[PDB]
Amino acid sequence: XDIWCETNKQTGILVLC
Amino acid sequence: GPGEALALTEAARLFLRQERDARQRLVCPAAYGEPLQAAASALGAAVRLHLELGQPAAAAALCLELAAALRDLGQPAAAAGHFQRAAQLQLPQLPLAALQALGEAASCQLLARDYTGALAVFTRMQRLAREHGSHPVPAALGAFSDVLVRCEVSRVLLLLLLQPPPAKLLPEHAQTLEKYSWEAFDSESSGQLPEELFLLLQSLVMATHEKDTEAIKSLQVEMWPLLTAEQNHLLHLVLQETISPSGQGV
Amino acid sequence: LLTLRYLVPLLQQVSPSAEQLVQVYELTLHHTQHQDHNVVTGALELLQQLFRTPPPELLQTLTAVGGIGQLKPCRIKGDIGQSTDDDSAPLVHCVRLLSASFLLTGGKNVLVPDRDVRVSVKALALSCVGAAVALHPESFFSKLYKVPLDTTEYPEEQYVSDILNYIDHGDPQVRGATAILCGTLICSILSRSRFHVGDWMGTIRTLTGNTFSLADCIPLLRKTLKDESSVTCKLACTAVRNCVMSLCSSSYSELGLQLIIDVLTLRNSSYWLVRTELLETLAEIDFRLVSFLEAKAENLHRGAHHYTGLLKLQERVLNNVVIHLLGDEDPRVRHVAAASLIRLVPKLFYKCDQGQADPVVAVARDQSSVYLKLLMHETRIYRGYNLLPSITDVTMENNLSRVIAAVSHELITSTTRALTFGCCEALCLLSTAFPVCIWSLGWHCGVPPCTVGMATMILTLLSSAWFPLDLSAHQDALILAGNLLAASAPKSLRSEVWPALGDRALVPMVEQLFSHLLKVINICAHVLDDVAPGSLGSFYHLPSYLKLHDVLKATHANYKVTLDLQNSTEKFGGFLRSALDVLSQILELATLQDIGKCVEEILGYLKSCFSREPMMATVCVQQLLKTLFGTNLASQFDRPGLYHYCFMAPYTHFTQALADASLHNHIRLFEPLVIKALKQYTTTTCVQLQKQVLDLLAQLVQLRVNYCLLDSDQVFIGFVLKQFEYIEVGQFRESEAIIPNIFFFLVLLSYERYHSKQIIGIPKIIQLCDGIMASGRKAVTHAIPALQPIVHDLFVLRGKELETQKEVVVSMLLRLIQYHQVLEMFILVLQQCHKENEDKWKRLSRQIADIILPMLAKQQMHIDSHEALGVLNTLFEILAPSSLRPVDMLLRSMFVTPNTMASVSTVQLWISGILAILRVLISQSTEDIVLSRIQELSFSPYLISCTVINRLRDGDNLPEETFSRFLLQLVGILLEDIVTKQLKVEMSEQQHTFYCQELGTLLMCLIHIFKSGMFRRITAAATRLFRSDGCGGSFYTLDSLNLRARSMITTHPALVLLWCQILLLVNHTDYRWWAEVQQTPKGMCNRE
Amino acid sequence: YTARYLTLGTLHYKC
Amino acid sequence: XTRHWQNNWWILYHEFC
Amino acid sequence: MVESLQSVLALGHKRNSGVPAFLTPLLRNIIISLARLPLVNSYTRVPPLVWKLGWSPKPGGDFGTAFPEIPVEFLQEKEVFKEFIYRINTLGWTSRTQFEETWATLLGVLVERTQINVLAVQAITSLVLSAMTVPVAGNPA
Repeated sequence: XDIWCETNKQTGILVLC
Repeated sequence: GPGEALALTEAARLFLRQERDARQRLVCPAAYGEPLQAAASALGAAVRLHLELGQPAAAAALCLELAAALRDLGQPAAAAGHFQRAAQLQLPQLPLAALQALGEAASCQLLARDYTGALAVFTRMQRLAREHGSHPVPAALGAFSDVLVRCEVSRVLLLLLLQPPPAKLLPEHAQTLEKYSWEAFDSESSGQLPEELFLLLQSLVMATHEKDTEAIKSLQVEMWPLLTAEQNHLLHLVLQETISPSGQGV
Repeated sequence: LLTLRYLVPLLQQVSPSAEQLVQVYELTLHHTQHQDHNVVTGALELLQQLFRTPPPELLQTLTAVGGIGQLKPCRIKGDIGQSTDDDSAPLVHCVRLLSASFLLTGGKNVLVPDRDVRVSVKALALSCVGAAVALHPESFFSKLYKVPLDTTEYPEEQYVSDILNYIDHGDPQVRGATAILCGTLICSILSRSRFHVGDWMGTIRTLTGNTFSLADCIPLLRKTLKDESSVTCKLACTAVRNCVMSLCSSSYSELGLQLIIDVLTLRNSSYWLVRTELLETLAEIDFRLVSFLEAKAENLHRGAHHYTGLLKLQERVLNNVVIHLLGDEDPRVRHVAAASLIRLVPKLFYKCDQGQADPVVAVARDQSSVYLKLLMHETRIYRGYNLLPSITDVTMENNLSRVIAAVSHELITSTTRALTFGCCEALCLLSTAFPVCIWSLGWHCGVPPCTVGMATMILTLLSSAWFPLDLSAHQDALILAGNLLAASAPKSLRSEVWPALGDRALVPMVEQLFSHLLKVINICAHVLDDVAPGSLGSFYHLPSYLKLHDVLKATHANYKVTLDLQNSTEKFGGFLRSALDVLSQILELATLQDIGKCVEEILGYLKSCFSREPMMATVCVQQLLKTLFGTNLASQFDRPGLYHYCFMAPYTHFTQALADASLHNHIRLFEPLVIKALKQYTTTTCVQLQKQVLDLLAQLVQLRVNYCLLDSDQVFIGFVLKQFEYIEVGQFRESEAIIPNIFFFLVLLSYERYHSKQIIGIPKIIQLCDGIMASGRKAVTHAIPALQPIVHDLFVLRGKELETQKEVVVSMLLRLIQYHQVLEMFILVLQQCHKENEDKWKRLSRQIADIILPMLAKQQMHIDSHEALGVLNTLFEILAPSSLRPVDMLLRSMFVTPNTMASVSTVQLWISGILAILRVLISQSTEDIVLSRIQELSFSPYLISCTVINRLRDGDNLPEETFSRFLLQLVGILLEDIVTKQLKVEMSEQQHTFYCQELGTLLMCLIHIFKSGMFRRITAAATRLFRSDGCGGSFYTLDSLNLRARSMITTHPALVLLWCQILLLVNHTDYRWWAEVQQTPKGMCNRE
Repeated sequence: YTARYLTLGTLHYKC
Repeated sequence: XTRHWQNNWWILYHEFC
Repeated sequence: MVESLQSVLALGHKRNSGVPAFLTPLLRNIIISLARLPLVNSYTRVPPLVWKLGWSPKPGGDFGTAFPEIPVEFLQEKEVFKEFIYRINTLGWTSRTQFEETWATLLGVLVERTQINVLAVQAITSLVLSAMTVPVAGNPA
């Protein structure tokens, strides 16, 4: 579908800093 | 479950449609109230069910339906009781709904010729409407201001009809009747009332003390367009009692 | 002819010329004479369109006195004139052509046989004559022929007004089109004559000879309201809707009352469209004016049968129609009754109201509050909250209280399912139009010892066995319940459950609503996931919730099989988004100890709801984050009369403004809904979704989420940067809705340093904003929304290179300074320099005044609006006083003519610029500084002489006398442009409004100059100039300004009262004025 | 009947 | 010359008459 | 006016709220007594729904208003028979002849049709009970 699917590479992670 | 209250109120609406068919639609002389005994029983059960569910606002709606049915079926003294039950169930949670129900109780007392009961209910209304609806948080808010105008005019006519002696003449009555005189203040005393109605009510409270019967006749036709039909009935009773008193028997 | 009939609407707004549009019109006139009635039908439908939505160019040519000439059987017996005549406007010929072709024989009281002309062609012709009469009412009073017929066959001449004989034709649509012709004729005569009906009628009676009178129409409307056909009845009350308020405002107000009385019977009609048209008719009526008319009437109260009471129109309209039709069996009629009720609340009048004791005071407030409006300017909580106090109108609170009480009484006493639903719809929409947290006294029931209204009554319905199963009424009840609980917060908050709430009596209500919302959202989650029922949102053990699941399952299954992707009314999606909206609202009152054991459950439900309502689900996710991080409301919470309204309150407010001038680890539960929101943004066209995802990310960056770990390889910023390539080129649709949210997100991304590199940097953000400017797309729509985030950051709350970026941003604002939204940003820049550097504030103030004043002089500022003029007036207070101190720049930017006075926009821009200079002079300089510099600069009063004004309409001594003539000539220009200009034809509704506001502002200046005591030399110059001839007819005489001002009595009484005040301040006490405005012995509300 | 228009000219209609 | 009577407020009493 | 006794002239009904209660019991009694006059009684006995159904005989009598009693076939419709029952209860009867004519019409109906049989049984009950009225044998006024 989406640009991570199209670029075949992963989404990140949610974290505080 | 709570759906039992829906079954009982839909059953009561069927019995009340049967009683309305017999008493109002057909006007049968052979009617004896068996559908109404059934309606009062099913609404009684649904009222108690709503109360054990902790839904007193839903119980009050069923009290209003029975009270309206009793009033429409020619039993106003009975309807006044259930309208007051509804007002009592609503009052801690819906003060303006309680004032609507007390207004229907007072109308029912006037139909039942229960003038001292009507005088007490309107006095309770005027107290509650100042308590819940006449604050800065002082002048009344619009919905309560309409109740205050109704009570004031009706109480003045009921006090002119009944004329209570000392100690029956409450501080609330003495204080209302004090306003309907003039002495020293011209260079706004109308309060919640329209100024034209206030000057005619002032004039009526004075003409009745003077027994000025031709002034009361004059004021009755002038006030006719300004009053409700219930209030025109009250003003007729004041003029009637002035020309020909009750309790004399002859 | 059909293609032209579709094209005509799009060319009212290389361009279509006057000659092209005249050829469309002349083709249309030609083809009405065709042998085929299909072609005649297409030509009359085109002519109907051409009159309902006139092209701007064509409308001028059809109404001008020679505007085209200045640039089977044909049944026309004699000379009707021509399209090319020089002696009268083309609509006079057009109405004669339609009449002679289709409606009239030339013989009095003969209808054209239906053998000769079919009823559909008669109906189209009657419709076209009405649409022409709407633009030019003189057309109706014509003789049918310019030259009489053979006279032996026609012994009396026929007027066009004989078309009203079609009121008793056999066809319902012919009778009804005739009723609508009566309606539009009444409205047009009253509006065109400015309610001077007897003078306008006596003129047209002299020009055409016709004895027809406007009072002859009212019997025809009354007749057709009582028609046996529902079609004719719908058209007759449509004719009343078009003219009733104009009648009430006129010398025929008694006929206005009669039409209001005679429509009230239509509430009983079997046709639902008569009921909705009655509701829409009654929704237009000003009950303040009706209350004035009722108080005046002696015998309208008696009716036909000597009734003994007082008519009571407002009580009957509110209770017996509008609230009565909330119980209507048709949901379409209930919806229109609920919408009509909201329109009525402002218009209601009641005795003893402290804001307005008398209905003439109530109307005088409405007249004054538009035109005597002052020129003014100067962690977010959810939809239904209001922490700060407000200046609510007590009269509006009283009206709202009385309405809410009537609708609540019917809701409590309701015997029938339809009235319960309609009262919940009416209350829900009132809670939107008059929010409970602003109008808390209007909504008060006495319940809290700021308000909660009837909330327990609404929650009792949500707890009923039947009411939840009507999805529309259940939506309305959830929305209403949330609005009633939210409005408690200014009183019931605390500085173990619901620990924030303070007033413990509300916790049962809040817990009841929150538990219910979680159950209905769980039902929607199961319906969308295709799973069967069998933990606060658990419902498998509750009989009422199983019935709700069946209704929602059936509604969604009906949706799965269709492709109506444009439909707003889908009841499952409407229900789901209403439950999510109300959950979002309740979460402002919540705390982590209210939510910390069920946040996992709600996020599970939101994941199911996301693919159906992704936008409103993202709003819930943001509200849950505000509850977790403690940034929500629960966590952050540490007499008058006529002299007053028409003059004294406006004047005290104006003279005060002149004096103030120059004086936790649960965060990892959110990852899948954040990642779905990112993936959705990159796969969608919905700009309202895309706005919400950028708002979510901006919030996650403010909550110190590591953006570099969320957006691995900057894939999302890369995508967002590529959208500008389509936004600049005009290809990205609805991008006006996304730009401010992108720029806000990118300015936050400039501060962060989770990596050792900067992510975006302010140089790029300035370059992207300059790309929106350079690419040539509309500034107010695209470039200005991009600057607003950037300016607020850099000047309020943002290494010395930053000062060069601030100077570049000022270099952006100067390229756009004509737009008032950029003057707002200069007010923010100037105040942030004033607090920090006096010398930089002085340089900027000179840099701005040296640009602004030349542009005012050339009409280059976009200040043709009260909002824009207000923003310019505050900017001149915020500029450093030195920058305006040698008044010769100001005086050279005033004391100009425009390039033309032929267009309304140019006159408005010119006068707006003058009023902006004039206020700076009378506030920030003394009379002697002004008058001494005027005498040295060599201005003259002949700048705007009547001879100069007249050539500018066609195309292109002492200082105290000079200044006073200039202001007195501007009064004459405004009075002519208000009295001597036609609506839609020559000016728009907003232009007519802004002319009146300019005149109200100008007359308030003259009142301050003459009354304050500070401008004595100007008061003497004015007192001399009002008391002279016009210097040989070169200037307006006081007689000519008074002839115009008399003509405004019936239409602008507030402006006329300011003019009366000026006449007293110059001692013009001639009884030829005062005896006529005061009506001395030797009806209309605006006269009173 | 006869009609003159600005943008056409002197057209005739049977009668 | 009418006044209210002390023992009943609805009874009038007379001073100048 | 005889229709208005269900609503506008029913004491304490919502539609009576514009009439002061000193007029309601008077006007009710007057209307019942005017509806019994030979001049108008025959017309008043006819249900208005029967005129909407187009029934149109020639009236006779000394005044020109003496309509016959309604054909039994109309009275087989529920809510035509109820309209008739309301009139025969409200007006009562002016003579023995009118009692026997109204008994004959109720037996002609008596002979979901169980609804008409219940209406007829209730109607006949009300008819025979009306003769138990005491100062005058069949006059509700």
